[PDB]
Amino acid sequence: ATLKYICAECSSKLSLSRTDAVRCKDCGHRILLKARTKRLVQFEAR
Amino acid sequence: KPMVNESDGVTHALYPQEARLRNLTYSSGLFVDVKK
Amino acid sequence: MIVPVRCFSCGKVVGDKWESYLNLLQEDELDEGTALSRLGLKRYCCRRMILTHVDLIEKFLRYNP
Ligand SMILES: [Zn+2]
Ligand SMILES: [Zn+2]
Repeated sequence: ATLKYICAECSSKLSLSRTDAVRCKDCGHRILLKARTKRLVQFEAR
Repeated sequence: KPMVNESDGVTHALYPQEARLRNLTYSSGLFVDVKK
Repeated sequence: MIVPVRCFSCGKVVGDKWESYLNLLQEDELDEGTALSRLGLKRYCCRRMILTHVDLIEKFLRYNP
C-alpha cells in the first residue's frame, strides 16, 4: 500500500524521512528515484 | 581503478554512469613507493 | 523506436505490418523490395515508412526496470 522512492538498479520501493541516510535496503547504490504521482494525468490524444 | 571516498561509507568502486548522475569525478588513486 | 502507426504522407495503416515484414525477411528469406510489395505497401510514401524504420525500442528494452 503506497511507497515513495525507488532504487535505480535493484528497483525496489523504499522511502524514509529526514536524516535516514540516502542508501537502500541492500544495494548501497546511493541513487534512488521518486516514483510517479497518484493523481492520474491526462493527455490530448493527438 | 576509479573509487569514491565518501564520508559515512567505505570507498565504492565508482563507475561512469554513477559519477555522471551524482556529479562526481570519475578519477582514481595515485600511489608511489616513497623511500625515506 | 517502435513502428509508426500509419504513414506520415497518406496515413495508410502500417502498424500491424511490422512483425509480418520482419518474418518475410528472416524466415521466408525474401528481399525488402518484395516483402514490402507482399504486405501491400504500394507507393514509396508507405514503403519508405517500413523500409526505413529503425526499431530502437529493442535496444531500449534491453535495460532493466
Ligand atoms: Zn538498493
Ligand atoms: Zn503512404
